[PDB]
Amino acid sequence: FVVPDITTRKNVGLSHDANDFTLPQPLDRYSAEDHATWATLYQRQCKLLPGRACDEFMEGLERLEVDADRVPDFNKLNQKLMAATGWKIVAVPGLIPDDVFFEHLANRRFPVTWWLREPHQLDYLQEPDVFHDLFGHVPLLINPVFADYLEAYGKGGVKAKALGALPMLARLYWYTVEFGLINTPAGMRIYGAGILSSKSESIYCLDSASPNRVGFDLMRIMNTRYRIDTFQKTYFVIDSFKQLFDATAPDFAPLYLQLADAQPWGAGDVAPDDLVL
Ligand SMILES: N[C@@H](Cc1ccccc1)C(=O)O
Ligand SMILES: [Co+2]
Ligand SMILES: [Co+2]
Repeated sequence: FVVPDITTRKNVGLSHDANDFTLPQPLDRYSAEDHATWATLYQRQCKLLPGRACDEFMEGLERLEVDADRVPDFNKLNQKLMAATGWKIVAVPGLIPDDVFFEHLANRRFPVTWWLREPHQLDYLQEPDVFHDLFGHVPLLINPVFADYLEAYGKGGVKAKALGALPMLARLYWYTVEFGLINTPAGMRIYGAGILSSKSESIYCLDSASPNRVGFDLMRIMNTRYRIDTFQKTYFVIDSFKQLFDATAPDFAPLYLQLADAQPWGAGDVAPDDLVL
């Protein structure tokens, strides 16, 4: 049997822009159970993350006044985010067209899936939800270097799309925004949103001998496959957000064409030039 998925169920009776896929955050659809699920997730992650998340992430939660006890009101958070870095968040139904996603980032708008997983799905949801998108991704938007990296990434979508290279950018996003690590004198820390919202990938990614921790290298990353339904086999480690921003400022066009004819690395491979940490 085919049954409707969670995105379809949650969005019953609601609409989205056929173009930019933005809707007003539907506050009246959050049930008491939803605010409780949020509070449970928020509490779980805030217990787990000290000494694991990078300091900028934890300070962003506080500076943005991300609610501990209910799903946040996006308008309220936006007042703080706008004053910090001129960003805002926009509600979307769930996954959106790539060109829309890029155009949002290019214009300093971060798309956030509005709805929340059900309490039976507390431990893990495959689809992004509001907890993953808001709690995992938004705190670092108050950091001006990281926010400029996202805007720059957004602006690159047009060139990538024109050259059939969106998957090569998607790999860079996955291995930075979603699953990145950042080294510090106090030890390795986490900045990827997919780790920061996870029940236990923050533990594996720092504590396990199993994954590879490889120094960031733009061409390697854009030539590396990833999988979405398993802990990462490789994490890429930056030294600073200023590195994402700088390492990723050259013209990507000749890089895409060189990659377009290469065979990519598997998700668990170690490449001959990898600085392995
Ligand atoms: N420098 C990239 C744009 C980009 C910036 C930052 C991250 C990813 C892509 C280009 O030439 O298109
Ligand atoms: Co639709
Ligand atoms: Co994400």
